[PDB]
Amino acid sequence: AVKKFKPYTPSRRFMTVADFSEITKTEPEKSLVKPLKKTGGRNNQGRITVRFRGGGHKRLYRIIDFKRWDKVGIPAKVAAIEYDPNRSARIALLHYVDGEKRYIIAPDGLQVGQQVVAGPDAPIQVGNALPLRFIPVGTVVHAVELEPKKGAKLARAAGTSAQIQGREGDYVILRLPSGELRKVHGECYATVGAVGNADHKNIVLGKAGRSRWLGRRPHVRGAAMNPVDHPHGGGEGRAPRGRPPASPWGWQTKGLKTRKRRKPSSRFIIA
Amino acid sequence: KRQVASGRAYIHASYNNTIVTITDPDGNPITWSSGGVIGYKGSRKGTPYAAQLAALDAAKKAMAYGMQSVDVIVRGTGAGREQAIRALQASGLQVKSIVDDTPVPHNGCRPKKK
Amino acid sequence: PITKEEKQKVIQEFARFPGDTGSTEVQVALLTLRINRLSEHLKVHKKDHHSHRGLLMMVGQRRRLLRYLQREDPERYRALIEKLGIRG
Amino acid sequence: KAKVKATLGEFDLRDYRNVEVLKRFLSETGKILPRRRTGLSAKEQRILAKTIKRARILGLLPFTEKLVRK
Amino acid sequence: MRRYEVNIVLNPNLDQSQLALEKEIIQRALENYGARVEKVEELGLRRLAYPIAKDPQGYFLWYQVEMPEDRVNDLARELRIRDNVRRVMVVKSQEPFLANA
RNA sequence: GGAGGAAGUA
RNA sequence: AAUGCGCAGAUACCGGGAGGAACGCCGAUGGCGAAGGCAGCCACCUGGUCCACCCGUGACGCUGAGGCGCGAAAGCGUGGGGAGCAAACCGGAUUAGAUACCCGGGUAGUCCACGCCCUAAACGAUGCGCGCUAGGUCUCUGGGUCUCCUGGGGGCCGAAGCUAACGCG
Ligand SMILES: [Mg+2]
Ligand SMILES: [Mg+2]
Ligand SMILES: [Mg+2]
Ligand SMILES: [Mg+2]
Ligand SMILES: [Mg+2]
Ligand SMILES: [Mg+2]
Ligand SMILES: [Mg+2]
Ligand SMILES: [Mg+2]
Ligand SMILES: [Mg+2]
Ligand SMILES: [Mg+2]
Ligand SMILES: [Mg+2]
Ligand SMILES: [Mg+2]
Ligand SMILES: [Mg+2]
Repeated sequence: AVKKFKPYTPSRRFMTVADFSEITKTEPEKSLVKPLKKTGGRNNQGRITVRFRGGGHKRLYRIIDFKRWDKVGIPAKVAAIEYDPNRSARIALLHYVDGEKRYIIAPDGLQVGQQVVAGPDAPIQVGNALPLRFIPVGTVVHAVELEPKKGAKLARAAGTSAQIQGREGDYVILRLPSGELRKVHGECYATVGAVGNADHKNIVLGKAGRSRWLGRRPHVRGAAMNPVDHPHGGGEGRAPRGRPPASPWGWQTKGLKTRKRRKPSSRFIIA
Repeated sequence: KRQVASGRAYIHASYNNTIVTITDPDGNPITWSSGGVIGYKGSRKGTPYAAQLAALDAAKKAMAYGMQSVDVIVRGTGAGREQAIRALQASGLQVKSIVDDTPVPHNGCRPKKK
Repeated sequence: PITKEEKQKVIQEFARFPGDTGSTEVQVALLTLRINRLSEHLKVHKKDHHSHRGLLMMVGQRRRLLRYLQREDPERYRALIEKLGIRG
Repeated sequence: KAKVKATLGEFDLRDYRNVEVLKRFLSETGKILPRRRTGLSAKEQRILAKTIKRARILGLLPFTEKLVRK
Repeated sequence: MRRYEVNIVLNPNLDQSQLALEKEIIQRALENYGARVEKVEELGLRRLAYPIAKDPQGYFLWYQVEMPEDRVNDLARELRIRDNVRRVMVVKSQEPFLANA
């Protein structure tokens, strides 16, 4: 589900590109309340917070709906499968019989014109969103509210899924793409299905621009820096990480459970 | 956990030992004994004699709570099989069920080279 | 799959005189139905390499009667090829 | 110790429900009795197990009754 | 458009409201799939051998129908969801066979 | 009678 | 026996839950396919063969160099899955030593989708097709008013004949 090329150049011997055998012939985003303005790659003091970021391309945001609890009992029709450059998945422009138009992450096996509805009484066909106290066990499900009525904050990149392992009181057991089993409320809205574009990990960027075209600048490595900048200030030659593998600010990056320990959320997890 | 009189037993006879235990009609266990807890070790653990001695240690501390008649659910295939039953069929606690639940599969889990 | 109507509808449209249930004209146009119907099977079940063999038998079987017609009567050959569009 | 087969009358062996016509095809544990114990024929047994297994799915028949007194 | 036999087992610990709520969930389904309802052998509860959903009792149902094959296996998809239902099996019209004739 | 599916060491 | 596990609560138990592979009896000496191979149940699609009906075509048949397709297990590439088993690796023990058989762990792999190698004790070490040459005997599968006749298969002794024999029949 990718498009390799022929080696008329270097780079484009191995580069692969994604599947558009499912995007609705389209290009234009219905410039309603959807497209917004953009920004850049540091902070509010002008000091690079996350390093090795910038450049890239002009992108336009697409207002995605994660709060699928404001259109309960008001069905909707999937209209179109669109590209979004701000997420690994694609998006879906879907039409509501109300006359409204909105956006949802694109799940698997999602067809066009296919009824899709939010609500506790909605069916299990992929696309529909509802609380988890209602979604049965062993169900592929994505876009989860961690806490009720905050928005989908779990499982929403390409190909990601999540099962349902069983109910416990007003709380539900969830398996995330990581591998944690977390207590989440049962009244947290999640949509059913597995996110689309499960082939994103299979792509190949082939060259160096495709790094730069995606904002991700080139990543210099510590063994080349000077001990003013990095611990591993590889002085003479490719001398080694003179113990022990670490980060520009000093903390080792080899197996340091950096997660907080005296944290309330730890009560709700089983790693 | 509670001091009762009715109960249930349990036997597990490996090719090399015969660990046995006992409990109540519920599931809460109280006592157990083995070819080691009798005192033997090594390949002597699989000697039916030793196995016959294991149920004895089990036969006691049950009575040390006040049992009367118990149930016997065997689970295994070795040679400490009957030597616990005969040890348990005649010990002081009459039986009401000579059950066998030896775990026989349906050819699912491929075994070691043995 | 195959119904009765799928049979005689073809047959009477080829039975070169009524009563003809099986002639080299009919045989082909009765295999050629299954072939054209069986090939669109092996399109989805592309891994059924166990049914793919009988087709080559079915095809190669049909390979021979056309070699009988074209041998004996030229005139009935292409006059049957044009009816179903066969062999290219 | 005899067999069965003729013990029963006109029973539809393709009927995956008349359990009272089957629970004596099961030995004292659930294991289907073999042809050598049911007088059946070749075809007769095959058609039977396919229903025995069927009937075993609807919750009617067991797979392993525990073995009492050996 | 062939004749199949459907089989439906159901929880017992429920009232004839639910117990009849679900029965229509069956009925107004075969219509949505186009089944010629021929009979029904609502034999009823049976005390199962082994437990299913750790319950040994189940309300049995039955439905010999004549539905198309071009819409069959997708059916139990609509059936095997209702967690009140936890045992479904569909079997072709096995036409009867002689024994001890 | 033929046929099918328990040894320590140079 | 030891490595190993185990006072930090195991081995055995009861309740709950997760996750994978593979289907006990039936099951056999049986069936199916060209071979490789194929074993829970249900269903959708699908190939091959066989029996009777006295209907049709009327030699259209057989083999088949080259070609094309399939092809156990192992191995490979890319993504997964991974309960059990387990090459390589480590330790325990036997030993004259043990780079092994016995044991404690254990990665790849065995599982799934796609695309490759295409190899063999691929063996019935028996190419396919047809005709004729005694029988007896259990069995799988059709048919026919039936411990009877007939068609297709798998086993078992054996007529004549063949072989160096074993043996085939
Ligand atoms: Mg380049
Ligand atoms: Mg920054
Ligand atoms: Mg860059
Ligand atoms: Mg870079
Ligand atoms: Mg670098
Ligand atoms: Mg430098
Ligand atoms: Mg192992
Ligand atoms: Mg039937
Ligand atoms: Mg019958
Ligand atoms: Mg211990
Ligand atoms: Mg390796
Ligand atoms: Mg390769
Ligand atoms: Mg002659």
